[PDB]
Amino acid sequence: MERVNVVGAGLAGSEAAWTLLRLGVPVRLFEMRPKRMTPAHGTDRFAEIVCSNSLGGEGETNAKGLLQAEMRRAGSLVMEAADLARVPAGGALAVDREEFSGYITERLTGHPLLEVVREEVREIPPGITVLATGPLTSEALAEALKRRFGDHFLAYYDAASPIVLYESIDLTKCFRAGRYYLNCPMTEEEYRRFHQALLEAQRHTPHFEACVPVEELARRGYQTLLFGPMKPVGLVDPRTGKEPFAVVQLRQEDKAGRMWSLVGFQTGLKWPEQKRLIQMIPGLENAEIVRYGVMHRNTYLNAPRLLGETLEFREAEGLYAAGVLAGVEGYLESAATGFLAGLNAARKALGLPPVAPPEESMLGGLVRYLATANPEGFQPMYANWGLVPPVEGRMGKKEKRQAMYRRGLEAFSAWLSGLNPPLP
Ligand SMILES: Cc1cc2nc3c(=O)[nH]c(=O)nc-3n(C[C@H](O)[C@H](O)[C@H](O)COP(=O)(O)OP(=O)(O)OC[C@H]3O[C@@H](n4cnc5c(N)ncnc54)[C@H](O)[C@@H]3O)c2cc1C
Ligand SMILES: N[C@@H](CCC(=O)N[C@@H](CS)C(=O)NCC(=O)O)C(=O)O
Ligand SMILES: [Mg+2]
Repeated sequence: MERVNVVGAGLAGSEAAWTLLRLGVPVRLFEMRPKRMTPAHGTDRFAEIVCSNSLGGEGETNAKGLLQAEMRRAGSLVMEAADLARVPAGGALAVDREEFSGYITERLTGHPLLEVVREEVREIPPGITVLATGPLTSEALAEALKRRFGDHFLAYYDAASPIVLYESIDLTKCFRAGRYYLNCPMTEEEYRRFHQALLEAQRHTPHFEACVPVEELARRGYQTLLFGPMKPVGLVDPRTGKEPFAVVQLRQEDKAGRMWSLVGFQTGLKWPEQKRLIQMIPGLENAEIVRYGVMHRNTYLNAPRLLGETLEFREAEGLYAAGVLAGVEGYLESAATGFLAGLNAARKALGLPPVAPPEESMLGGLVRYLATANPEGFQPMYANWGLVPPVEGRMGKKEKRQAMYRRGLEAFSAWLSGLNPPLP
């Protein structure tokens, strides 16, 4: 029988396959494990959880909590598995990893319309196909993607800097300018405090070579950051009429301008340390960090250059990407993009046009960011409140988040209800 190809049976591919199957579209699910393992995997199971067993905070104040709720409403297999494999984790949804992957593997393998092929896919399959090969996408397939779409549009590591919410910046301590960006000028004493704090800050341990984490630049000498990302070259501080001693620059990442990254602040610091350090920067004393910096091995595509919000390749009809390969980060985000890619692939198989959830929903905010974010040096994205529209008002952050949760979940549910054919 004719089948939609799903390449990779991780978080994204498992959900993509389930979505296709639910809509009555047969699937050919390729998985190279166990005979070819990635450096992080150890089993033959679909949707193996390779690290932490947390799927994110569940609260109505948590962006991941909204995405969890949306995925339940969608009938996600990953959420079913998580709900059944739930273990205690202080506010987070966390799972017994073996019960989680076991349930997913059983439900998929037992479906009459699923064929499993245990092989490494080395070339882009023809026909309707979802690619979901993850952060450790095999070398051969990565090479195939570079050949087809361009060497510069696939990355092997992320090197993300922190991103803050624009409204949380104190603009009285910044100036907008390009050399000769938002610029946060610093005095020599402020730089010295910041540099010293970087020397001692707690950092994660690796499991890049000209891309050096800022905390490591600090360790390589007092001058290093001043020659690098904190250089004031070509800038004039309107307050002094002179070149500032040092600056931190921020650049706009999203179309809406809610999300601004610290330029050149790639980092492997622990997240609480990043927050402490960031709030030492003039203008950022009360900054809300919506995406923390990270430095790791991570194969992914330039989503804004290559993908629509539908997760279909702009220049390859009926080809889709999901999961980390598509430019997201996180087990849940990967499953959720798998759902959407599978939905659109199923619709394609049925001769129907693709869909995408609304901007108010977390999944919608995420995929719309993938399609429209700044393409230059594009880095992966996880679920956060910067991705959806604000809730206007002067209520506190907790309340705004609760309002965003309710609004988003309702918007997502209405979107689901409008789908034809419906998810049964
Ligand atoms: C070391 C490490 C730790 C992580 N820790 C966390 C964490 O704590 N929390 C979190 O939310 N996320 C974590 N992730 C990030 C990410 O959310 C997970 O990697 C998540 O599983 C991504 O889902 P995915 O479906 O995109 O990829 P995966 O789940 O990795 O699935 C990809 C699948 O494709 C297969 N494959 C690859 N190439 C081919 C090929 N050419 N042919 C056939 N099959 C192929 C792989 O064997 C794999 O089964 C971690 C990732 C890594 C690498
Ligand atoms: N990860 C992508 C995007 C580019 C990238 O990661 N650049 C780094 C170089 S050190 C960067 O500046 N990170 C900090 C930031 O994005 O501001 C790539 O390998 O092509
Ligand atoms: Mg960046």
